[PDB]
Amino acid sequence: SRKTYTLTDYLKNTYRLKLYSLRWISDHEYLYKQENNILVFNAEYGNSSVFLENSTFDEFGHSINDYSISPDGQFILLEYNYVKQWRHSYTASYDIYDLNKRQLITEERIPNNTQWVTWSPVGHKLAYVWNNDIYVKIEPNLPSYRITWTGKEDIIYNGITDWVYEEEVFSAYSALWWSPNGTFLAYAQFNDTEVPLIEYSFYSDESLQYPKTVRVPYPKAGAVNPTVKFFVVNTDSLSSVTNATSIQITAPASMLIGDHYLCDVTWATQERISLQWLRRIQNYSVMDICDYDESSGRWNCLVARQHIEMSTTGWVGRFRPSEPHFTLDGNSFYKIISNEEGYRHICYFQIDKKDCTFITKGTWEVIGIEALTSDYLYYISNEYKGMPGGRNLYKIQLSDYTKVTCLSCELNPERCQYYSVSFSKEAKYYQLRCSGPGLPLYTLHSSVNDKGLRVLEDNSALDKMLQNVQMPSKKLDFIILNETKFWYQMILPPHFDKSKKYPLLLDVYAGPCSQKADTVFRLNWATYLASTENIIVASFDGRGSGYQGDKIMHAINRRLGTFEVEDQIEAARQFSKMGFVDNKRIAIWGWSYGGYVTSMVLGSGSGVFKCGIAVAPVSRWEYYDSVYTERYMGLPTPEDNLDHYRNSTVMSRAENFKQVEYLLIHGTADDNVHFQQSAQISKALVDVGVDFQAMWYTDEDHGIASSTAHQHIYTHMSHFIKQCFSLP
Amino acid sequence: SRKTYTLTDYLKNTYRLKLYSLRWISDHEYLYKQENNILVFNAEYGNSSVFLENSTFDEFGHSINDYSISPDGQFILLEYNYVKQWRHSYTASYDIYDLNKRQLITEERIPNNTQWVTWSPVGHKLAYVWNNDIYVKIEPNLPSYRITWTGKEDIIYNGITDWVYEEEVFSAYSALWWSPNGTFLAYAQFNDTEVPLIEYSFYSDESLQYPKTVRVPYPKAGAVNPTVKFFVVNTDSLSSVTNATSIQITAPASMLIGDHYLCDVTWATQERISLQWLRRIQNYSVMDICDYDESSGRWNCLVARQHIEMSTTGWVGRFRPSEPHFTLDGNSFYKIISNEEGYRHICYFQIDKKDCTFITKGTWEVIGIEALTSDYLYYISNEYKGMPGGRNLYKIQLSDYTKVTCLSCELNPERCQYYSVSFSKEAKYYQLRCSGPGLPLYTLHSSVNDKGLRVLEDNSALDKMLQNVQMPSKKLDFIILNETKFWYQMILPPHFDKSKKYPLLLDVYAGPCSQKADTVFRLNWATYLASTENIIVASFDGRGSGYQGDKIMHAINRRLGTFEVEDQIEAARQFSKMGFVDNKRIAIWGWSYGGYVTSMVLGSGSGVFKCGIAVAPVSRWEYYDSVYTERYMGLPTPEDNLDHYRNSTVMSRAENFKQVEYLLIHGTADDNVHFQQSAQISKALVDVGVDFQAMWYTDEDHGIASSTAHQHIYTHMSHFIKQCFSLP
Ligand SMILES: COCCN1Cc2nc(C)c(CN)c(-c3ccc(Cl)cc3Cl)c2C1=O
Ligand SMILES: COCCN1Cc2nc(C)c(CN)c(-c3ccc(Cl)cc3Cl)c2C1=O
Repeated sequence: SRKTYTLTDYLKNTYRLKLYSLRWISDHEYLYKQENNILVFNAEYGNSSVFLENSTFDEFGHSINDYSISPDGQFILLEYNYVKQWRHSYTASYDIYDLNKRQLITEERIPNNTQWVTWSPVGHKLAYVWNNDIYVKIEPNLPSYRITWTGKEDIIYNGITDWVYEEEVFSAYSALWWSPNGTFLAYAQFNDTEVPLIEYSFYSDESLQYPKTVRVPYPKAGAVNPTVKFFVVNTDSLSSVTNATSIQITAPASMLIGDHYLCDVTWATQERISLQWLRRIQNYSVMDICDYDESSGRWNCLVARQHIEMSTTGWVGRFRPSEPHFTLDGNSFYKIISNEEGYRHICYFQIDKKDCTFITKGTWEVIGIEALTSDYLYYISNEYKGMPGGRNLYKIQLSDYTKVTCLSCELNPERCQYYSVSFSKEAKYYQLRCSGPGLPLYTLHSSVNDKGLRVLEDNSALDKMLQNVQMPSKKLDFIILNETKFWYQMILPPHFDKSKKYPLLLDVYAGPCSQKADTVFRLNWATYLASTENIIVASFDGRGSGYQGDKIMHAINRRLGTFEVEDQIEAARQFSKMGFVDNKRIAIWGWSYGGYVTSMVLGSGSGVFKCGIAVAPVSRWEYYDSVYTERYMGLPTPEDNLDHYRNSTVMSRAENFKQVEYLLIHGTADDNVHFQQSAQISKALVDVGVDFQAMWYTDEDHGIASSTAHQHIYTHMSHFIKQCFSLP
Repeated sequence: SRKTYTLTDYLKNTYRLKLYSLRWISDHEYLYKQENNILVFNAEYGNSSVFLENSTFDEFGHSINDYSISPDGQFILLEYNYVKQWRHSYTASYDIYDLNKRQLITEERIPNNTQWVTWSPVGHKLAYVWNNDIYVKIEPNLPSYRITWTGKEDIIYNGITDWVYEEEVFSAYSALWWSPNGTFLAYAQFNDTEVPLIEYSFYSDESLQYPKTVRVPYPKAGAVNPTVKFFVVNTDSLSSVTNATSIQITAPASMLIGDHYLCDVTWATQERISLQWLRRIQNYSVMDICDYDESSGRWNCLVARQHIEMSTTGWVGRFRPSEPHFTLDGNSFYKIISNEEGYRHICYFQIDKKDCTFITKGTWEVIGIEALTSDYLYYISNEYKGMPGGRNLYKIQLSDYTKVTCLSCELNPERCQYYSVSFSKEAKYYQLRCSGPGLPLYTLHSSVNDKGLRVLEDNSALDKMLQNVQMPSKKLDFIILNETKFWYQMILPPHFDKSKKYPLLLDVYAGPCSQKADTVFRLNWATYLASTENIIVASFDGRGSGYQGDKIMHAINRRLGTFEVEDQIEAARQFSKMGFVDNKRIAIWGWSYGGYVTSMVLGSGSGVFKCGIAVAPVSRWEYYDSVYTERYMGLPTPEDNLDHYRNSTVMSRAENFKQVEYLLIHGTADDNVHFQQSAQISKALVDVGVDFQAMWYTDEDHGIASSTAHQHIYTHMSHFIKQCFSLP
């Protein structure tokens, strides 16, 4: 094949993976943008036409970042002046374009710097947040109605999340929820008045004379958390004269006695809202069912339909309590619950009755419930061949739980072992999406008899280009430590020769419920390390890893920095035994939790690792955020888990770093894992006299993703790995 | 056999230089602390007594950091609880100890957190600043009188300087000047109300959950400067029931027209103060003579008495207008002024006259005026053997200027060529302190017939130890650039063989009026590099350097980062042409201003340097302080010197760094050359894809002086240089 997958190829995207992102707009049609045209496809027949021509806005003026078409296809939202904030948040400008008239709405426009915009599920109503306040427009061209007047920057958030709720709880900036009708608008309100601020310098452009201090309400472990409230407003009865009436739904009494979180909102019907609350000690959760009382106009949460979730061995759910999927009538629902043996399976709950009925069981887990029809429930699981790192679509016959059909397994067993799915409205069709081990495959199907309709993108263009390259192969297997199987993967150098000895690089994450050993196809830094530098890149899923039951996932409860660290070390020992690993050249690196684990490993004095790299690592759990840290570590108080908070830092292992070559990297504007974390690691090493290599990235955040920084850090790390392994 | 001067020897001060720090207390006795015993000596005869036994205070309760004994031996101040701030300022607690009796005053104590304390010149009056306000104690135990009420943190400073005055104007925290008598107490007041704040994070101990933000009033070049006022209070008429009355002395008309600084305060007599003022454009300065009017109880400055200093070529003075030395009756004075040829010499000024008369002349410069008597004026200059890097003590006959006799030139011509002096009150005696080229030698002398009285410290103990180690030699010579002599020095390896070829490390500073080629003895990092790693460390003083005349010092005017940069490169070219240097291994490094020059040189594309280190470098003049930066660069405006501010940044030279190996180092708590400077450098390098090495030092300031930090950075730079020179 002559050539290899080079560093430049990775940094420059020489070999591009193609995708097929569609947007379902009904039971049978989806939108797709080919070039800069928006085409509408008919799923059954496959015909399409151009919905919006790439030239419709050539004279718009600004560069359009994104668009959003109303549910009734009458109007389209135009998103420009995009300015990113955190992982999900950002601000932008919006213009609405009438599809029937083919003209831009110019009256009662949406304000610049809008924080969030969303159409109603039906019709064409809009709800947006500006200045931390919620506004509503019944019609695109009509004046908006103000819903809240309490908005205040960095203090009161109406309709949007504060920093911690965005990152750790809702995984979104949005905090608004239209009802199926488009009648009610539910929204949460966060108050960060007593939440401490994390401050750090932002240097900006060279022209700025004085560095700017960024301040963000951020609750570190054990600090004051933000408080939350929930409201519901009737959108049909809005008046231009009187102020909107927001009905508040209060949290259960079992929640009010202390700090808690609103962790899930789900409309069950036009008049029933489901709410899940979580105590600050995340081992107790409550699901509330609230019904609208047409006569009084209020919402009542009967303590009859209250469903409780507790956990003795750990925390609730994988990262948070699971989402409930209601059947049409709203009287019952399904949700993933850890079963009697610690394995997560689908549960059937009937509103006003006790317990639930498990409809799936076994030594494997359900990853997620994807669709729910009158006859079947569709879900993704890692059941096939007992490979926790594989994923397939299955459907259960609701009138007979024993009848489970696998919908993806046999489609192409050698190329596709990791699917994800996207169903149309009412699930009449579904786009299957395979991520590996072979090249990504996108296909369309009809639900009726699960007939494959057509291929959407098979990545033939990439396949041909790679045939020209000496690509590395992937090995997915397991080792038995005690009586348990622990999975691992190895990116192996082309023309792999087990008689030879290769240097090994342990690529680490290892956080709670993580999975680094899977069947996914990836073109990344490790591909370059194996293809051009002949390095073996390995990952190992030890205790604490997810999707293999609680026995494995909860072994790390209240003890972060122990078993996951010991297991990475034991894995490298194991790999050494295999005659194809030069034990004098074993490195290790990781980003974020992987950075923390990597440092913890390097500082263990195990003698197994020559060098390692840690990027933006956590160094002391009291520095990281409350929702994430408290979930696994409890509170940093004497009565609780303060001792392990104190015995699990990277700083106390400083002396042992004199036995390795360490490279510590971190962005100065990191709002997630504060530069402080590395500032303290470096200081501990200086005080003990250990030499080490460092690199800061000015104004880069946790991702260090800007194109220049991205290219730079990977070039820097590559040089570091080559010199350590003596690879000119 | 003999060992080499190792890195560890440097880091651990294995070979300590001995000192002899005395404090003249009268015309014939001086205090000297030996083994924590404070002793009094008689200069003429050498006999001594024990003034304070190291045993006293053995039970004080706090570790005494320092002490200060009243002018008339009646009381002694105990400084404890010392906490450092900037270069000169600090905060400490104080206790007074009554010598006559044997007790500490237990009441009316100096408050904790005092910012400054000072005995009057005679007797035992005290003036101290607390919470930015001035206080006065007539008697150590009597209650203190408050002199000001306008003190406010970071805004109004009475009695103490603000950040930029401490650093760039007075080289002290104190802004208090007692009268020779002890009658008046003059003081300056600073208002920093509109001065912008520089902000940076202080991580502190590992136990601080949230990083602290440090905020300091710091005027960057062109920003708003603090304003200043001058006051004089009669300390002999303080009332317990009446707020003291401060008479203000207004600055000259020519200063009030715009921004200006108070740069010098000097009492001439019991009733005559001398104040020097300087315009923000440091091209013009005014000296005011203010006489007290006992009949009006007010101070007046006759305009006709003002003395003006203008500079056409550069700025006024070396760093600031020179200090005036008043004759006893206060009607005349001497001061160093740049002469018509460009060389600084002594000028005699009679107060109700206009110009002045030069007392010395020649192609050399007077460094400082040390003592003045009715018959003689003693000064330090670099005239001996025409070596700008030498310093000797001379005395001129006031009744005949042609009779100038050198007082140190021949004491030990082989060992001592760099002297500094310290005269007793009335110049009866003087201690000579030689700094090199041989080991430091401390001698005492009598002024009468300039007779050497006795050796005080000759460092014989240190001489013994060095006999057992291969010490490097130092060469101080010169080269010829365009018809001019420019001095340089080389720290040559032991057993230097001019036939072999050694790698050379250029040690640069090169700031305006700097001098790196001198005759002083030093045991530093360079001693280790030449002795152990056999590397020649060279230093070169080019255009812009001092003590050689204005034609050389002012060449750099309004053009920093131009000629001084070019000349470091040219010095290397020439050195590279000496048969004893390997032109493949030429490195360069510098701290602070030397960091800026090192970066500008490494980015010039000269191809002369293989690598370089820049510690806490400035990278853009608009980022440093106003007083210092505007002194050489003018203001950063379109009408002035904006273009060259923009044309002299390290950032604009990024691309060229791909030709060399760069190591950028900076402390995060640097309040002098902000981390920002170095942060903008790295961002530029990344933005253009250049690889380099970096290292930040948590909570270290400009000196990166903490024991551990100091050891770590020199260890880190030694590895970097050895690897670059292919040294084992
Ligand atoms: C495959 O590797 C995972 C990469 N990601 C994605 C992600 N998402 C979230 C919301 C979190 C929670 N802060 C983490 C996260 C988990 C732990 C720490 Cl200390 C820091 C972070 Cl940012 C990670 C993370 O790393
Ligand atoms: C042998 O080397 C000299 C070391 N020193 C001593 C010193 N003192 C002062 C008052 C200044 C002016 N801030 C500088 C100074 C001069 C220029 C810059 Cl950019 C920064 C500084 Cl702090 C230096 C300096 O470096």
